[PDB]
Amino acid sequence: GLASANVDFAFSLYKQLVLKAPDKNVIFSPVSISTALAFLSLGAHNTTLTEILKGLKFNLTETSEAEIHQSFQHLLRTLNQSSDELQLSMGNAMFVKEQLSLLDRFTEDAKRLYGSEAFATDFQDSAAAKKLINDYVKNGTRGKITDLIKDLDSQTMMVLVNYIFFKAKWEMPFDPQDTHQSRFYLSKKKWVMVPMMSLHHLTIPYFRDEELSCTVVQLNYTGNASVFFILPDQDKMEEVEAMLSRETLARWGDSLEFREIGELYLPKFSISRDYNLNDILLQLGIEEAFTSKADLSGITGARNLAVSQVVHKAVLDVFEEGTEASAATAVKITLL
Amino acid sequence: RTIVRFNRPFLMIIVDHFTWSIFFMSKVTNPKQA
Repeated sequence: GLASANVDFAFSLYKQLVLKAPDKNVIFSPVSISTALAFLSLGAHNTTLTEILKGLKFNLTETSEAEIHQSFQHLLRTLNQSSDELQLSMGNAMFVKEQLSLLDRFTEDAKRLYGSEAFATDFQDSAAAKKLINDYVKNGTRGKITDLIKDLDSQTMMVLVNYIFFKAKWEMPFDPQDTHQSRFYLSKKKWVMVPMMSLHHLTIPYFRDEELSCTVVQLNYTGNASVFFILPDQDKMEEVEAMLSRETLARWGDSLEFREIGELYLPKFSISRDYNLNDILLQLGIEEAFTSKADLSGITGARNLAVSQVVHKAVLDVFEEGTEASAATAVKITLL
Repeated sequence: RTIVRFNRPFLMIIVDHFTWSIFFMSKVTNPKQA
């Protein structure tokens, strides 16, 4: 259940991000945003609540709020399990104004289901609250996300935060001696020089998708993670993006077949993007959380809280030894 | 013998093989884009 919704949510977010900025790199963590919004829904009731759950792509005629929260509790436990092969961690936290009293049911559920520890913070000292949240994210992301919070309105009552850290080694690592500056074509006639990594003579999952005019390959990390790489033919990127969905992803995976490949060329690169998700959440039906009709009463016992802003930042580093990727989501909440 | 050359914009989907989570999703339109 949670798996299907989280994938549906991933591709819906992707499509909206591409719409907003058609010419930009994209990098985000769907699981971080889903978990942060599910955390928020722990404190929601009535229309505010049902909008979030449906915006996260859950079918409430087949699931309930308690089952959704248990799904996320189990997901967080599974992701944070020890591994000798891959570094993977996800944390949640809430930064709460010192003079504010919270429902015991919320504080207890947030700990038990989301592993969240509350942090008393003086939001009226913006620069202290700002560094306090940013240090927590910076530390959780091993230094990769440093400025998740750019501005904090002084009347902020609470900020919910999720971060994810991912660091893995390739099953088949690249040799840096084989990394050479080469062209990366931004368009059919414009290029930039980048370090191009290469592997030689390898057998990997492969699928030439003639229906969508793209090539799919799968590169494994050591541990339970892998990466699907999709290469549209020239001028076919938009056509492929339009076909992204759980069914297309399932079709690609079911069509992959091991195949010997003479040469694989992949850039060494690092990219980051920072997002204001207010627009996209609005388009998914998550609206009442942002208005005076906001019902976050399950947090303090009163309908006196409203979301002001949801932000997301993510960083992806791809290199010869493996991949490092990190992201965090923050939900800013003010008095209603 | 075939060649796979990622020298134009491409997509990257990092997934957990088991929990089927998408950990990260990326489009690389310019590896040097500021």
